[PDB]
Amino acid sequence: YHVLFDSYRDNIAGKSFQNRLCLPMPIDVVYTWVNGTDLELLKELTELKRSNEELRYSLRSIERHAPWVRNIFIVTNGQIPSWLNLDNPRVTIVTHQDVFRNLSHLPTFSSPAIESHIHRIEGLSQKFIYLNDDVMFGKDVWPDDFYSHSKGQKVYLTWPVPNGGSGGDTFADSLRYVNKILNSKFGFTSRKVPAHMPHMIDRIVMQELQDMFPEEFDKTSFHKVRHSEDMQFAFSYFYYLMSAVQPLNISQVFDEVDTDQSGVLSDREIRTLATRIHELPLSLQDLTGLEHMLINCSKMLPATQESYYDPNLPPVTKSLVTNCKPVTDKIHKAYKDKNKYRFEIMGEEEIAFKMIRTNVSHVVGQLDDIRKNPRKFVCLNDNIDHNHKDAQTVKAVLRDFYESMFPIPSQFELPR
Amino acid sequence: YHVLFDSYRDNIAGKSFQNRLCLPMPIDVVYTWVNGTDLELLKELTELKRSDNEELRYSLRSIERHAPWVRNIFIVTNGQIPSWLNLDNPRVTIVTHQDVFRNLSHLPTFSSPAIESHIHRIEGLSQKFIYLNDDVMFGKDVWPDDFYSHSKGQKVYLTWPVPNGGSGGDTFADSLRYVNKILNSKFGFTSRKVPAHMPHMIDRIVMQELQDMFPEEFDKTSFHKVRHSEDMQFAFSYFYYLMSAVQPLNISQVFDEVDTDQSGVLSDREIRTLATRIHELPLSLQDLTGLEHMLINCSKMLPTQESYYDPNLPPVTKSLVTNCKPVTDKIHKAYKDKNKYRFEIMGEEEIAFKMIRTNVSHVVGQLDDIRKNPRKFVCLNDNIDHNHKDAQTVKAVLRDFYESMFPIPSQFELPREYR
Ligand SMILES: *[C@@H]1O[C@H](CO)[C@@H](O)[C@H](O)[C@H]1NC(C)=O
Ligand SMILES: *[C@@H]1O[C@H](CO)[C@@H](O)[C@H](O)[C@H]1NC(C)=O
Ligand SMILES: *[C@@H]1O[C@H](CO)[C@@H](O)[C@H](O)[C@H]1NC(C)=O
Ligand SMILES: *[C@@H]1O[C@H](CO)[C@@H](O)[C@H](O)[C@H]1NC(C)=O
Repeated sequence: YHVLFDSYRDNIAGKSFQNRLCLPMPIDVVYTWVNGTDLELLKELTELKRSNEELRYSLRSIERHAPWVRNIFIVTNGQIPSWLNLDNPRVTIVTHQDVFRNLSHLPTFSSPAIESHIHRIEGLSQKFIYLNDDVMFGKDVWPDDFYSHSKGQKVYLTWPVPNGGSGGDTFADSLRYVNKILNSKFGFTSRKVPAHMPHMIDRIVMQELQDMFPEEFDKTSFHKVRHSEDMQFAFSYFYYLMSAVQPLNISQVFDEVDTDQSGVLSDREIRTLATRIHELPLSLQDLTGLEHMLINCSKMLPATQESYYDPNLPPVTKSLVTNCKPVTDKIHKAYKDKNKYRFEIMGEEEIAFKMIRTNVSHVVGQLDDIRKNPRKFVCLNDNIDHNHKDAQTVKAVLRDFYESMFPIPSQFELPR
Repeated sequence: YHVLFDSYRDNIAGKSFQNRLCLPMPIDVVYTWVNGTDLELLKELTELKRSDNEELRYSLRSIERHAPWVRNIFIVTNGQIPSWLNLDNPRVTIVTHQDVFRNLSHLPTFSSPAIESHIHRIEGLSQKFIYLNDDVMFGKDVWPDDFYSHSKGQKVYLTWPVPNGGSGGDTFADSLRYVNKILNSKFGFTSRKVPAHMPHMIDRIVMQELQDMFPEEFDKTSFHKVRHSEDMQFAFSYFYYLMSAVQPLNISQVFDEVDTDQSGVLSDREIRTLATRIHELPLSLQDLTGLEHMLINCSKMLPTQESYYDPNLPPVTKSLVTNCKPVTDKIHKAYKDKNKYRFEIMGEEEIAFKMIRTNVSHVVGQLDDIRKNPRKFVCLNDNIDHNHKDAQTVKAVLRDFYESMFPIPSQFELPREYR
C-alpha cells in the first residue's frame, strides 16, 4: 500500500523522482480513416464539377506489439465504424466538428487540414501517437523508442528534401514551401524529411507552434483539397522541436555558479564564473579585469565578512550581476544560444518503407524481407494499378501477409 | 483511492509495465578507501622486510548533490573509519572483510583487486550498484539512464585499445594481457579496449556468473596479497564477459516467434515465414518444395482451422520440428549464437581524465578546463612526487577546487572544528 510511495521516497535526498524514472504516462493513439465509396466520391465529383482493410490490422498491431497505449481515437468525416467495438470504452470516434475551430470547414476533403488540428481533442494525454492507417508495429515498441528524458524526444530522419524530390510533385512542392518558410524564419539550414512512421507528438510543443504560426496553419487548413503549399504534420513539429530557441536566463547561470545558495559569490566562485565566461587558456589579467569592471559597475551605480583578494571588491549579488551590463554582454557573447528542447537523430535503422509496385514477384520479395527481418515500424501503402490482370492477386498476397502477421482475434472487433 | 491503483494499470492490456518502464531501482554506491595510518605503514614494512587528500568526503558531497537517487552507500576499508564520518547516519555502512572474502586467510589483502573481486558479495546489496574508487566524482546530473537502458542494455565506456606491443609495462599492462589471453582462450581473439576509469554499474548476477565461469583465476587473484601480473582485473573482465557472453539457441523461442497464431500448428503462411527466415533471398518455389519434402520424410520416418496445400503434411507441432536433425542444423547455421546480455558502446565524449605532474600551470589549466566545461565523471589521478616544494601548493589548489565544487557539508559528515 505505502511500499510503492516509500520505494521512490527511499533515497538519500528523501524526494520522489517519478517524473524522471518512469517516463510520461499515459499515451494515446490517434488514427485517421476515410472511406472512398459512394457518397464521398459523389461529393468529390460534384465539387470538381462546381469548381484496403488496413485499419483492422493496424489496431491488431496496437494490441499485440504496443500494449502500453491508453486510448485510440479515429477522426472521421462522420463515417460510423464498420467493424469497431464500441462496448469497450477504450476506443472512441471523434468527428471533425470537435477538432475544427470553425464549423465552416467541416467538408474537409484534405489530409493536412485534418492533421493540423489533432491536438484539440478533449481527453487526450500530454503526448499522443499519430498513425495514417497504412503503418503498424512489427516488433515490440516501447515509449523509450520515441522519447527518452535524457536525450529528449527521438526524431527519425530520412532522405533530404532536394535530393528525394522531383518536379511536378504536389507533395514535394509543399515540403519545399515549408522549407522556404522555416529557412526564412529560423535561418538557412540543411533539412531532412522525417520518416513515414507512427510519430509521437506533444500537445504543448504543437500548441506553441500554433501560437507562433497561427496565420499559416489557418491558411493551410482553409484549403478544401490537398494544395501545392500545405504544411506537413510531422516535418513542422519535428523541425520546430529541433530549432526551438530558449532565452538566456542569467539568473539560472548565477544560481548554478553560486553553489552556496547564499546569493553572494566568494573568491573561488568568481573563478568558475570567469572560466565559463572566458575561453581557454585563462590568464590572471582577464580575471583582474573582470574584478575591475565589477568594482567600476558597483561604484558608478549607487547601491560574515567573507575575505576576498582585492579589498576594494564589494560583495556581488543578483542585484549587482544582473544589472551589470558589461558582464551580461560578455556572458551573452560567450554562451551560445541553447535549444529549448532536446532530441536524438538516427536514420532508417528499423523502418520498413516498402513500396508496392503491382508486381507480385517483387511484392512477395518485399514481404519476405519484412518477415526475415522483423522491424519496429512497417509502411505498406496500398498502391495498385487496378488496371492489371493480376492486380487482385497483389491484394490477395498482401492480405495473406496481413493474416500471417496478426491472426489472433482482438477485443476491438464484434464476434460475428 | 481506486484512481491511484488504476493509474499504473490503466491500459489496453490491463497489465502493469512498471518493471520495464521505471528503470532498474534501487541502486547503491560502493567505495574502496584506504588510509596511510601508522598501523598500515607498519604492516607494509613488516611484509616487505619478511618477503591524505580526503577525496572521500568530497565524493560523498558529489553523490549527495548530483546523484540523489541512490539508496545506500557502502564503503569497504581495513577496519578503519574517518573520525568526521557520520556512522550514526543509518544510510552509510562500513564493511569489513569478514563478510566479503570467502576465506579468512586473505584478510591482509593489501591489494585492490582482491577487494574488488569480492565487493559484490556484501549482504543487502542491490542487484545493480555503482563502483566508486575513492578518487572519481560525479558532475552535471547523473541518472540510471547514463549507465543502463532497457532497450539497449548497459552502456560500456571504452577509451583506447590495448597496444599488445609488449616489451614493457610494470604492473598495469601485464594484467591486461593476462585477462586478454584468458578471454582469447575462452571466447576467441579480437581487438579489445581498456574500460574507462569511472563509476561503473555492476550486476550481481553477471558478476556471480563470471566468478562461477572462471573460478580458478579468481581465487588466484584473491590469493595475491600484492598486485602482480597474475591477477584478473575487475572492469575488464566484467565488461568483456558481458559483451562476449553467448547462449545456445532454444528451438521453443524461434518456434513461438514463427507461430503467430499461438496454436502450436503451422499453416502455409507460418511455413513460408520460417522458410524465408532460414533461407536467403530470392526465395523460390524450389526451396519450399524441398522443405515440404523434408517435412514429409521426417514425418514418415517415425485442433481446428486445418488447411494445407499438400495433403501429405501432418500437423507440424513442436515435436515434429524439434527432432528433425537437418533442418535444425540449417536453422543453427542461419541464426548463429548471439550475445545473451545487451550492451551499448561509446567513447570519450563525457569523461574527464586529468593527471598532476607538479607543473603548477598545467594542473591549474586542467582544473580551469574542468570548471569551464563540467563533465559527468571526473577522474583526478594524484601522483605528486611530494619532494617538490610546490607539493603543498598543488595540495592547496586541489583543496580549493574540491571546496569550490562542493562547499556544502554532506549528510554523512559531522561538522566539527569549523575552519
Ligand atoms: C530565471 O531563473 C530564475 C531562477 O530563480 C527564475 O526565478 C526566473 O523566473 C527565470 N527567469 C525567466 C525570465 O524565465
Ligand atoms: C516484375 O519484375 C521483374 C523483374 O525481373 C520483371 O521481369 C517482370 O516482368 C515484372 N512483372 C510484371 C508483371 O511487371
Ligand atoms: C527452452 O525450451 C524449452 C522447451 O521445452 C522450454 O520449456 C524452456 O523454458 C526453454 N528454456 C529457456 C532458458 O529458454
Ligand atoms: C609548466 O607548464 C607550462 C604550461 O602551462 C609549460 O609551458 C612549462 O614549460 C612547464 N614547465 C616549466 C618547467 O615551467
